[PDB]
Amino acid sequence: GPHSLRYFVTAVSRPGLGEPRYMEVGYVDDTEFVRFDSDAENPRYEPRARWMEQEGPEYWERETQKAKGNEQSFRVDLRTLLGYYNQSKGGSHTIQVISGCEVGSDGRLLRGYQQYAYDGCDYIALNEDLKTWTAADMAALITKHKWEQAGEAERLRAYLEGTCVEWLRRYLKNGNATLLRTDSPKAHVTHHSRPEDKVTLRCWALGFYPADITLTWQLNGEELIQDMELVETRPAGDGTFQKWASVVVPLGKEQYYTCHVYHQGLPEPLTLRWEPP
Amino acid sequence: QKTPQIQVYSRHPPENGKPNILNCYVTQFHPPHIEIQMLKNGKKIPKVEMSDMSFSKDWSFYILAHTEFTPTETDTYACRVKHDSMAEPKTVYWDRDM
Amino acid sequence: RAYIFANI
Repeated sequence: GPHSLRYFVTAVSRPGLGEPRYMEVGYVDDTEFVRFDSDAENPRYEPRARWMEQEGPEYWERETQKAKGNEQSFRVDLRTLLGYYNQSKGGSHTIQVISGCEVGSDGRLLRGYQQYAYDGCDYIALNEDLKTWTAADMAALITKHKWEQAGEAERLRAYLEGTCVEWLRRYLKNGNATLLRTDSPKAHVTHHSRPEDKVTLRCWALGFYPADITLTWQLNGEELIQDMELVETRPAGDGTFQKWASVVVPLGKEQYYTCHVYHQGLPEPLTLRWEPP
Repeated sequence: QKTPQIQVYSRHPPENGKPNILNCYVTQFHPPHIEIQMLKNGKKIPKVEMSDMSFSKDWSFYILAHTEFTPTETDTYACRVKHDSMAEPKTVYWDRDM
Repeated sequence: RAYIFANI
């Protein structure tokens, strides 16, 4: 299937408390694999997946400086945006960037990402055509004009079509067995009281990877939408994820309800009911 | 500016007397500065780890706060969050069924 | 490898 190499960039100013904090966070297909964090006297690019440790002293040296470079670029950038928006010197502000490529299994570029945001709001982004910009306001129009007259789109296009694609291939050969790992969910149902003649059945899914999963409750046939309650999938904090969905059933009727667990690591969906010992 | 969603949960199904890990999962917030405490029976838990900060396609930030604990029948744990989007801090109590 | 970003 397709794959993606993406970089998540953060620059956070903090007047009279120190230099802005900068981070570059690397992702191959939603797995973080590299991180750089400017909070250190001698900050360094770090591996965040074991398979990245295969890269030599030179790779880290090279990336570290590049990020350091980038950081300084964003320090100016924060100062510049105050100038564009006419904001006072003492506010903390945030620049965020999403940068990278998505490549098909043929090795062609499906789409490219360069999305800028200022204080959690879209600032500028590269269009699907990989040649022009969409600016979200008068301020970004100044950044559009500057990138038009330095042909930034072209330099970016080159990175997307070249460096990005090429390295994503290098990375994939190093960590492919790892990224492909798949942990099926384990499901149980719990039982809980409720005022009077109602009970809560809760369908749990635990110890699964990746995070995509679907939990549904069925009654005698059709599914339970309107009344069902569920929570956002959440990390167990050991690399796995967890989720549950629950439904309020008549006391004595528990056995009439079926929970279905749908996940990619499963030979087939899991079906379970409440089991009173 | 965005108000954080909080989830307080253990890593494994709770069992009285058995060590586990209590998670505070805070998502959907902006700006990225936040203060997260975990309280036991009203008092600040001194040793609390934090995951590195990350954000999502929609720009909002997330972070996982976790501490080692041994669940009791009667111990109350909660997660408390200070963030500029909220006039006052937000406490969420651990519910073992949840 | 991360892009070498331009100033905005």
